[PDB]
Amino acid sequence: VNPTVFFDIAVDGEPLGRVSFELFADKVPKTAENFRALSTGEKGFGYKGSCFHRIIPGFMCQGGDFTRHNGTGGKSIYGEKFEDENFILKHTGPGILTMANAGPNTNGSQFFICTAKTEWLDGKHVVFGKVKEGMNIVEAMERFGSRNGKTSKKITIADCGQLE
Repeated sequence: VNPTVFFDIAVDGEPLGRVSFELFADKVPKTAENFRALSTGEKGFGYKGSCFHRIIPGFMCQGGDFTRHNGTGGKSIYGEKFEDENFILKHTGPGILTMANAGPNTNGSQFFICTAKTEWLDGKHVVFGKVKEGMNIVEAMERFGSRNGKTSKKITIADCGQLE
């Protein structure tokens, strides 16, 4: 059975709730493992305390830059940006988790939670998971975004980890 991980989301320090995600380890094991391990913190670094630095309504919430917190950072557990594993899965609707990148084969630790069907990403971003519970929280987050992705409040991952 695919692994499930969670983020506890806070806004300006106040709890919003828990979002959980299924990671598609059966289709993209390398990409799923990277996100999984960054969520547990088992390698000694990861997503806990990091923020969503760009939110674009009708498109996505972007996070994962736990090193510079502004989209210029992030790193994978593999010690280098890593290759696009495959494009088996498509961007079929809201709740899809897909990798952010700076072009082919530049995956690090940044990701999008898609808040719509984002078919314009197909074949360029690796889909590796989906929201399981907590979609209404993602909808609430989207409301703090604006043009170009500027957020009006600090949205953070207060805690994160792996469920049974």
